[PDB]
Amino acid sequence: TIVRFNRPFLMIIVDHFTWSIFFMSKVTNPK
Amino acid sequence: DRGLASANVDFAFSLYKQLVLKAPDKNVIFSPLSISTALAFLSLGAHNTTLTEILKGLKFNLTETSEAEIHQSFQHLLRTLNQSSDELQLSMGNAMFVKEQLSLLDRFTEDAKRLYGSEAFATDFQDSAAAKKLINDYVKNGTRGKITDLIKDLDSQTMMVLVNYIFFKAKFEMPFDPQDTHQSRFYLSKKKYVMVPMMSLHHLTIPYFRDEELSCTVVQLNYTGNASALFILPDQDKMEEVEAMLSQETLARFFDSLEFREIGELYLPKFSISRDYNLNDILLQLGIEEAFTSKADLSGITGARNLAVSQVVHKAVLDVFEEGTEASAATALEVLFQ
Ligand SMILES: C[C@H]1c2cccc(O)c2C(=O)C2=C(O)[C@]3(O)C(=O)C(C(N)=O)=C(O)[C@@H](N(C)C)[C@@H]3[C@@H](O)[C@@H]21
Repeated sequence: TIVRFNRPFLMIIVDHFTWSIFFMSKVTNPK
Repeated sequence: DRGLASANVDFAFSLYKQLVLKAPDKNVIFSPLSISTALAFLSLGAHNTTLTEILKGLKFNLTETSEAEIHQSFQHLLRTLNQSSDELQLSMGNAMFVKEQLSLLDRFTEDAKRLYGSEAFATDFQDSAAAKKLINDYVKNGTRGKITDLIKDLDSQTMMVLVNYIFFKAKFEMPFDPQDTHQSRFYLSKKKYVMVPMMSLHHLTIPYFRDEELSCTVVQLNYTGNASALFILPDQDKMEEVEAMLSQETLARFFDSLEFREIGELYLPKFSISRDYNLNDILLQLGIEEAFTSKADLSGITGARNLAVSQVVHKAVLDVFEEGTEASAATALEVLFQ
């Protein structure tokens, strides 16, 4: 299986201890 | 507290949808937790409709949790989110910057310190450059240099600014080897592509979920046993479709549906992005309206209905590299006299 983040994607940084979303992002252009 | 947790996740998705609406094709980075915390701090001084509008806008249900329990929940959360290990640094702070002669109620300043960790810094807003430096330096210190000009313009008649910052720096449990980073295509769309530094890992076992109904693939890269990055990769031309399905329910389903899977190759760009926002229009859309008008009741701050919100600003940065991730954000609520 290959997972290739070569197109727009979401990244969500979370903490399980508190069930918190620290940061949410959509990357449409990483350049 | 599962109640705080659910409200904060719901608020995150509501904010995300409206931030995308500003510019649906642009990069997005924000800290929903920073904005929730800053507005909860403001609510400590709010009464009556101003108060209920803030708490309901933050997605709290006042029939299941009182104002006091909400603040107690933020106090607990904040104490947990200041921690340091070799793998993870996290800091969050709150502050108020106040015209020196403005009389503040002792209850408010006591509660702000006890519950939100907020000191009060005397600020001469009529010396706008000095006031902006004081605030921006506080955010620069708290974010270890990563957010430096949160406040650009600041009304010389400002009475108070409430500020939250968050700082996060972590190592991946499975770091990428820089030797395996190479320039590779990134498709901005089916027909537009550029070359970016593309990190890669080989033969790794991580939590994985293919959502065929939503045409997306989900993987989780851990930093520690509690902190992780959930990545959602829509199939080509399905980003808007996936965005349309986002919610607390959908995110929980993604997490519950993850299973460890052997991955032949994972490719992820090395990138650093930054955005800044004025949140007035969004907060009004979310029902937080009286705080911005002459009907505002912030009399828990001063003992009179003599303050209202003028501007809400947010700035956030996200840096992803082979060893880990750094992300920071700050929120300022600027307050005028009335
Ligand atoms: C960190 C949690 C989280 C954070 C922010 C927003 C969220 O919606 C969540 C979750 O929904 C979580 C889950 O549902 C779990 O699946 C979940 O329910 C769960 C649990 N009940 O302890 C888990 O430990 C996780 N599962 C085994 C993969 C996962 C949680 O990690 C996340």
